[PDB]
Amino acid sequence: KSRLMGLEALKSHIMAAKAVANTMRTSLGPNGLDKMMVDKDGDVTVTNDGATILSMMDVDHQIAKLMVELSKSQDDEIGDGTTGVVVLAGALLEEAEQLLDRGIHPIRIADGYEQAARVAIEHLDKISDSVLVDIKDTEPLIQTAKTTLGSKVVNSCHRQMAEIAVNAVLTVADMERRDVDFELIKVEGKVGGRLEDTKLIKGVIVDKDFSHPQMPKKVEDAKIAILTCPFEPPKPKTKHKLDVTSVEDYKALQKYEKEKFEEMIQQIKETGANLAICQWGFDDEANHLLLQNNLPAVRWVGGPEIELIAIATGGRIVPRFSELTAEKLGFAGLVQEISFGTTKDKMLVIEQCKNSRAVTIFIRGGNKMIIEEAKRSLHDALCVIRNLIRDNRVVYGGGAAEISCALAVSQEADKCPTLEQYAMRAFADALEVIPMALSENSGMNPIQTMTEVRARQVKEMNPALGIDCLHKGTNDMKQQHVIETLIGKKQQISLATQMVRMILKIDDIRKPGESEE
Amino acid sequence: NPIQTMTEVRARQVKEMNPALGIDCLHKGTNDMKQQHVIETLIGKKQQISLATQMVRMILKIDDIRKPGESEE
Amino acid sequence: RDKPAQIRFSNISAAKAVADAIRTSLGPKGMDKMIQDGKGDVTITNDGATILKQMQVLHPAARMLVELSKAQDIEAGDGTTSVVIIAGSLLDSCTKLLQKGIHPTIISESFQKALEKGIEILTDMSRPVELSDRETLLNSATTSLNSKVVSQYSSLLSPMSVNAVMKVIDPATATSVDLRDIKIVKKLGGTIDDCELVEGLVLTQKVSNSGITRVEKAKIGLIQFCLSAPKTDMDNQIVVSDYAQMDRVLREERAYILNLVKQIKKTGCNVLLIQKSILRDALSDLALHFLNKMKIMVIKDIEREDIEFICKTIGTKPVAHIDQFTADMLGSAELAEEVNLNGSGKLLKITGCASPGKTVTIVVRGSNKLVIEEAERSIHDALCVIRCLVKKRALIAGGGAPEIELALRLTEYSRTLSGMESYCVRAFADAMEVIPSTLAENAGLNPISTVTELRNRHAQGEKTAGINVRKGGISNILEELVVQPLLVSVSALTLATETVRSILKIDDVVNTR
Amino acid sequence: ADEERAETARLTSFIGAIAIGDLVKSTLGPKGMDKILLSSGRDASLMVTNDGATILKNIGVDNPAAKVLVDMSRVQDDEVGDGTTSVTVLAAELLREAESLIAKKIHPQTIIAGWREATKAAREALLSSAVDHGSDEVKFRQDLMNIAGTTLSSKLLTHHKDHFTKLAVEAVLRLKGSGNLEAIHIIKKLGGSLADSYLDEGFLLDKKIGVNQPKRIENAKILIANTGMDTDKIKIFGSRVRVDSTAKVAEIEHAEKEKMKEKVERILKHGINCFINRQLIYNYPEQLFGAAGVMAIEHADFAGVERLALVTGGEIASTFDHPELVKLGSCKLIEEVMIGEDKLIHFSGVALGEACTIVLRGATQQILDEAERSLHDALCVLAQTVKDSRTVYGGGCSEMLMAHAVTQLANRTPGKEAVAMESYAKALRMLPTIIADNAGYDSADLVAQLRAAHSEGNTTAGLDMREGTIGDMAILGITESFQVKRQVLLSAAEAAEVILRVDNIIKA
Repeated sequence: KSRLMGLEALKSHIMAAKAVANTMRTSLGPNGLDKMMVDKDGDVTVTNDGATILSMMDVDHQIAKLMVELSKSQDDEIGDGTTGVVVLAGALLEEAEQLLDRGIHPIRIADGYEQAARVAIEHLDKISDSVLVDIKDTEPLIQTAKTTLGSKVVNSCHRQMAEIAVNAVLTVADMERRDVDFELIKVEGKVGGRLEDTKLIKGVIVDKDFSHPQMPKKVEDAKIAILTCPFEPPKPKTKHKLDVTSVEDYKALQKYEKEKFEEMIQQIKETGANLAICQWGFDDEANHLLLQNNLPAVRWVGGPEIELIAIATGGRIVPRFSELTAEKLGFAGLVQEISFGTTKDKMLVIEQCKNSRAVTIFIRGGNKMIIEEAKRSLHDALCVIRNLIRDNRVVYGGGAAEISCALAVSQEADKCPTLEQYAMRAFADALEVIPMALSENSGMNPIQTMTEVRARQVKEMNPALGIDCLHKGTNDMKQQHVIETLIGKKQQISLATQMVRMILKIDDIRKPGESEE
Repeated sequence: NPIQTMTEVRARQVKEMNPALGIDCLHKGTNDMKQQHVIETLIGKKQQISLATQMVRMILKIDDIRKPGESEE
Repeated sequence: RDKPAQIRFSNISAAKAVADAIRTSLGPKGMDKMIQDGKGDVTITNDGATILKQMQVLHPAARMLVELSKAQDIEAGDGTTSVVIIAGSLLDSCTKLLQKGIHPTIISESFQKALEKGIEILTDMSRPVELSDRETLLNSATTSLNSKVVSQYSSLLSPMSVNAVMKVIDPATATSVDLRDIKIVKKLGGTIDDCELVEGLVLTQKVSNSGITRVEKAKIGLIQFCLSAPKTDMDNQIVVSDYAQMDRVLREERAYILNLVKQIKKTGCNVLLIQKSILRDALSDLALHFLNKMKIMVIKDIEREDIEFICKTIGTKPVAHIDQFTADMLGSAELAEEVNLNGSGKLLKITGCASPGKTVTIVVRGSNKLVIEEAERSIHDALCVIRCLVKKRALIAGGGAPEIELALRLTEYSRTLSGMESYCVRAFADAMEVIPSTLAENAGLNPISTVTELRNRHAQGEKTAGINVRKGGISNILEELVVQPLLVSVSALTLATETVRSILKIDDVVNTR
Repeated sequence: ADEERAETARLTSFIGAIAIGDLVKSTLGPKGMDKILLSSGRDASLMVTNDGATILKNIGVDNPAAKVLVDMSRVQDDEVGDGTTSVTVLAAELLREAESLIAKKIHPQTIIAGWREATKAAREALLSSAVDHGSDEVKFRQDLMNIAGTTLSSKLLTHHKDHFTKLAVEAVLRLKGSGNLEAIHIIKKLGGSLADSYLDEGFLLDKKIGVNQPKRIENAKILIANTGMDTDKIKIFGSRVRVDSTAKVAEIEHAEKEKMKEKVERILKHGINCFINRQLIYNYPEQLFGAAGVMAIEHADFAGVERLALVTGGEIASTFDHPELVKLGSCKLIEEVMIGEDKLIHFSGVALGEACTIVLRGATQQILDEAERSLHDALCVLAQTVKDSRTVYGGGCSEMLMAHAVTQLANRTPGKEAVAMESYAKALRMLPTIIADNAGYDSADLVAQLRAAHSEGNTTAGLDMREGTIGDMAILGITESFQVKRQVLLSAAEAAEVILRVDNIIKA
């Protein structure tokens, strides 16, 4: 191989980030442009999301792999904050290289950013450190999900999605725990729905429906049979399927499968559960016997999902048929197969209200994109909203804070005799590309755009107003309501600057080539 | 359109022959000769007829396509 | 773009380039060809007409050509070369127009304007002759026949075509006697003199063996029932592990079929047309052997062609299982006839068959297939020219000189049209004069004299007179002993008017992927 | 992964859709020069195509940008009718429009919104240029016709297009707001009749009944069956497989004869002379059924049952076993007729009404295909003609009015977006250009004038590109639903605007 160091890999570092960041900065925010990206599979994927662009790319260098993975943290953490943490991380390389080109040792410049990254997250802290609860936040949450839902250019009427994200996150991620929890959110949805059709179903909705319409379409409260028992082919880990080759071999195959399921559907109904949800669900033959014994019950369920009806419903667990008892049953508030107005999206709700241990957002859309549109819309809303539900901390974004952060540090730079003022400068100097690149996606002069806000930030001494993130002509982060969790505003910084630092401490590269992913 | 122009009076020639009309040399909406007041001494056109016919004949002159090595040299 | 511009020209390139050497047309002109193919061969080729059908030319504008050739055959039966000889005629005029820059769709309907009046000028030069008239039928077919490979047998061939028609023809004036109606049936052996004109349906199929029914009261029909037996249509429980189990079903197999073929002959069947479908057998080889014992004409898995004529001519319907007896939906046949002449050939003749008033079956015989095919091809143009008379009443010229007769005229017709098309149609209106020279062209040295003067000759013969292309000299070509029914030539314009105009449409290129 | 960048992907987004937006617009406009689809890529063949999808779809789309338009203009065609030609060109036109702007780098923010607004401007201008001819029903009949006239026009149909001038309007009227193949059931069949098509009574099917079954039945009570036989009906005893040696290979085909006979028995429990099913049999089973007395009428038209059931009061259902689960129906006569050289069994006794059957006779399937599609677009657009009876004059009059009204709006309303908003209007005037050459006629002297001419208020007047002339789009009946025209304005903007917002294409 070759050890590639000095400007050699320093290029291989500064090289990869630029191709990466730019499609992201051209896709940056709502003004960010929607990029069709087609696989080697020949499949169009339109990506205005840097993370989705990151999900779409893997660019060859180890950092370009990690940058895809970098946003995923804040994408998991904060939701929104995916694109900005990367696009600026490459701008530091621009900054830093010139700074090394200024002769400033790489570890010197490497350190000053993080060194100046304090005020970066620290100046943010001063904007809104506020905290509110669910019914309070729901207005800031929809106000933030004005931006976050609209970050996918779908917020319209979707305060429905915001408001169901309000009560979704607090349920799963408590304001007091201050621990990230999306796990008990049950992501659910189906193609063919609407953006305007979206639901938060506090219980679990199973795809399967009643085995017959002749059997009632309502199972009463509770009394659900949670079981692993075969009513169709069992499908274990490994067994080979042999069929019947004879006339005398065919007849008895029908009798036995009738004889056991009756007793089983009996015993289940005799166990006293009026919905049998079986980890191995019903064949079409078990359905009529279920109708013979006249019990409402569910067909094939995913293996762990029968646990998902054990956890979410508060029903104490019976693993299998052999153990059937009336004490441990599945619970449901109300069992209904529900059509939302698009029968293309049709679910049987196992309804949870009193004990709901998995909250279920149900998202809808006409196409695979449109759900995913609403999905990544609300999910990134969901996380910022989660961030805001724990502590409702916002800032006036889109570079209005980046300028105001660029004041202190670049100022504070020269306050210090230390070499890192140049870094601190270039630190505070690297901040402002976001409104710049935004104004470019916003289709305006990016250069005055930043300074328009600093002219404000002179006057303002605070982000409130800003430039146009929505291209709607009102220059605001305030009445335009560019409002996002100040947490995730600080998450981009620490992730961007400290990753680049770790990228910067390594100019030492053993690869067969220069940039190897 | 040079075609449809020639076409035009071509219709008019089918209509009327040796018209006081004609094309528009002045590019007037009316395509005339009389009211274009375009005209030539019938000497001239005939004289003008002679010349190209003369020359396209003169290219045919007799035989000799040989030169000493010098024809345009 | 340039591609639409060039590809048309590139289409104009290939198709035109082919149509030129495609004119030696007729004559004893130009030297014989072996052909080493595109993917390679040695193909000894002659007579561009068949060569046109043989022609594989593969290129977007080349494929329409082979089509164009084949159509005038099925359109007329003649003029197979003639549709292409005026094809490159159209293919030139387009250029000068597109070289003049004239719009191709404006050039497109010019072809109509050329085809519209062109057939009328042809209709003007058409000398109308009766379509039901023995003489016009004889004489018109005679010109084709005397030009065909047998001018001798033509004397026997024409009245056959004349009578083939007049039977099949609708009475008095008719567009009738298709080549579908006429069923041309070869028979090995016999003579061209023994080529037989049968009004009725003679199916060319070879009757099983001989000594079978030649007698009357046939019943012919396509029967889709099968003859059951053990190990034929009938169930058996016995796997053969032994030799006796192999033999037992056979002894019951051939006997039960032997009593089924009775039911067939009991039906009154002197023929059956066996379904091409089988199960294990359908009608077995012994079955046919058993059916022929009962004098039932059988041809196993009968050719799909005679299947249709008997359903087309007689109106044959499916028939019930022989154990169900029959529906007697075997077509009506009063004669099952197997003719053997020169001691050669097995020919089913169904006469007294239900017939519309059409479907002549000309039985074509000869000491050899080559002997057979000579008249067979000859009597075809005897049929077709007459059929061309039937389909359209006229005698024009053959050989393409009357095209020049349309050419002098249609020029002025454009000159009267006085449109941009008057330039479009006229550019072709003269360009159609090219053929009589290009017929002559491909042979020798010292070329020039005849070529230019031909169109000049007719031009000096003006509208009423011109040079005969075949016989030479200036005399009105329409009635020469060089003649055609006008149907022959007008279709050549029609066919070429369009496929060529279809090129004017092409913009750029695609390939379905 | 493999990321197409700002330079190539958009110029690729430029060229590809523009490269596919060229061929169908030659075909397009009055006297549009046909495209010849060349199939050398599957077979080696020529195909004459005015048809957008036939041009478009028969060419598989590779380029990511060539995808969307061929995809978007396709659904635009199945939805709103003849959308493959319009939206492809129109978006490719706007892509031709963006380039100078993109050469000027007009912001991708600016162009989308600029064309967003100007889209309404034309849609409103189209609306402004749109006026109901459907004020009176007979006018609405004509409005349906005049709008179908623009829909049915410029196709290889001859007596079909005229047959569907009334037939769409007749179906769209008596459906009161819709159009359907349930009101008129298309039967496309062979025959001597070339473009000739008529409205069938009952319905006909293509097959002949030979053997011992009479070819005609009287007093026919239809027993409708979604169920039938494959000549083998799977059941308990039908699974017998005896094959081991070559003798059992000889015995096995014969058991099929044992299988065919018991199937006749299940229908006899019903006790009906006429049993129709959706499934087919051979001749040898045709020999069995007519012997038992229950006549097997095989492979009944799915629409044919629906044809009767709508008029006869019968019910459509699934999974037939016994007569009770699928309602009975009544044909006055079950007969077999001679159609040309085709021998067809035919059901009748119910004439027209709510459900009709439309028999399409043709020399080829080519002349049959356009008729159902030309009606398909007619019915929907004539269903649209109900929603908006607005018929705005086609053949460029609608087009040359819109860009006008766009223009003044494209002027003062933007302080910038005149870049986009006017480029939008330009595409509207491009369709009249690609026809004018196809008419041989001048685009320029026409367009800017004739637009202004009729944009200064001669609305009936417009572009007759048959003759190439400035012509009346009223008396020519060249006018069409404001809906069908508004919708093709809707998609093509995006197909141009979508890939504009695409500056990068990653290939994973």
